[PDB]
Amino acid sequence: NESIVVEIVKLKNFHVYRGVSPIGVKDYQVGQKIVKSTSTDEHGNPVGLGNYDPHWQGLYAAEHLHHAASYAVDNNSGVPGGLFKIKLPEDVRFVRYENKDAAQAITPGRLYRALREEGLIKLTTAKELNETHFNSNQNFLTNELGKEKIILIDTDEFESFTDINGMKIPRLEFIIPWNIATEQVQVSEEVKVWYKGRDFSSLNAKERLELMMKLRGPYENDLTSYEAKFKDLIICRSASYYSSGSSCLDWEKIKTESQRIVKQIIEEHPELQSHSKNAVTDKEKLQKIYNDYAPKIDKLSSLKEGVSRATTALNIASWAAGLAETFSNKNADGLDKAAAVTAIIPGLGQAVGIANGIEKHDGEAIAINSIALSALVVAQAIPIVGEIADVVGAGLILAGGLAQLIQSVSPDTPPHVEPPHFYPQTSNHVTVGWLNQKIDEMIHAWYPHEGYRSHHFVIKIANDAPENTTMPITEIMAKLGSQTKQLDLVPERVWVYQNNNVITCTKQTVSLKTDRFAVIRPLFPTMLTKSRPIVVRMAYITGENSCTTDANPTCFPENPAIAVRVTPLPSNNECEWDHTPLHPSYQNGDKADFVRLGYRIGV
Repeated sequence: NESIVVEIVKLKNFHVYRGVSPIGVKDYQVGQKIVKSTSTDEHGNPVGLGNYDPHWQGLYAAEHLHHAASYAVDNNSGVPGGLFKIKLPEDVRFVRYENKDAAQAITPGRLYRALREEGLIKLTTAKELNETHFNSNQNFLTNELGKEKIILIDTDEFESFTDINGMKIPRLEFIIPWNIATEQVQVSEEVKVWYKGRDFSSLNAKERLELMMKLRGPYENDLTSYEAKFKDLIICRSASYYSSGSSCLDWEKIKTESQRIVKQIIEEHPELQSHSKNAVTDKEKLQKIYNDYAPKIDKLSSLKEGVSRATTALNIASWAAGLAETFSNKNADGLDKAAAVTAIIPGLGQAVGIANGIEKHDGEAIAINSIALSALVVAQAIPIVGEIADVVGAGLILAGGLAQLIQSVSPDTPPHVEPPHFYPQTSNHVTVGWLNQKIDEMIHAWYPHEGYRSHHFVIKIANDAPENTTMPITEIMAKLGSQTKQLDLVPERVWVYQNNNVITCTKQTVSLKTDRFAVIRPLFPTMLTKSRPIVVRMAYITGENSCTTDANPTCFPENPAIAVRVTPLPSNNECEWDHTPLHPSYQNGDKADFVRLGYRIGV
């Protein structure tokens, strides 16, 4: 009856993983039962309970270690916390469900009806516990499931991308009710703890940022290593069901080799040891620098003779000359390392060549050759990046950032096909659209009852964009309610996914005049390519003020929308946040910094 597929799952691996924010590290002690967080934020909202809606509160665990590691940051500041392996009880029932209703998202009443129809609800009749109890908050979904000793396995409305061959790596999330978690779930291992401080809530906003700058380095390297270990085992090992015969590359070695070669070839030629006062912006001079040292980089990179370099003198020089224009109006004392790498994404695909894909023969040498050549020439065009605080050289930050960007899009594995989308909008060669016409474009604030709401949209390179277009995805905004109990963000459920990785993001609510809105920013530079589209889940809770109590009810926020920024964030903005792209008067276009995607909110 209820278009939901329900399956009882027998697990083979009972150890799952949980990323925690700095304030939640104290709740996870190895060898102890899990502690349900009693901490609250400044508004009184719980932190670490899985949702602001009690129906969906629980211990959310990821099957894969590298997915959970992406969650282990403080939402507002991005300070990394800790990562833990936890053991699930074997005496309970694991129930995977899948919504097959394209017109309606999952609700507590729908799920419990589907579970009753399969003979899974043992303790209550339909008269004792049905939708009327959930709609009146007399009973809550996950708490009732915990008494039934049920752990939910959930894929939501978007699981993972399918590649061009038709292969889809499964993504599983465990929703463990808190009564099961605190009584039967144990912390098996402390994988890694980054936050060593005392009372994170005592820190003010300033010193939270200082802590993040100290810890973002180690956390980035651990996360990348986790994702590289998963890719090697599941996607690269030929004996794995999900292998495609790909020639996977050692991207950590590629980074260190590219950085060593750039440093050596720069420190041996004073011509390449340029300062900001004698930067080279002429395309012709930059082409000669390419052609003078490309044969030397060929030998140092062990590139086989006859194997084509994925770069050309012309494209690298135009890209570098263009970056000199945009970097020209910037100061070194206020330029972030991550901002510099994000700023080289525009134009990167036309010049580097391996951002969209790399050949399966001599690939490791081609990658080192491309990154080393690109970093060498760009270092001459924008020498200001060598003056950033704590950079040892312009060529080293450019080579390291380039290798990091290219590794993130996995050019040595098959590309991903974007899901179909609805009501698309396009700006600056970037298209966004809702994943489901009826579920995502129209949010019902009060039916079945006020509470948790989420919708998905996809980010992709536009159809008519030039080949190899790469775009920086630097910010995601979402309209919120101007008054309380209308539309508030649920940052625990905001979710960004690219390739097979979760993109770590800060989430914060900002108030400008009478407007409230969410600001979601990836913690590390994020590059959109045709091979790696991006899916975003935006999550909210509605309330008793979401709509009016009159004959023709209007609902708030009015003119709801999300917006994706596709250009580097400005270094010259007085108020840091511009609410402009969320306003319905905003015009999507060829040169717009944002692409705005509106939706509707009714009863």
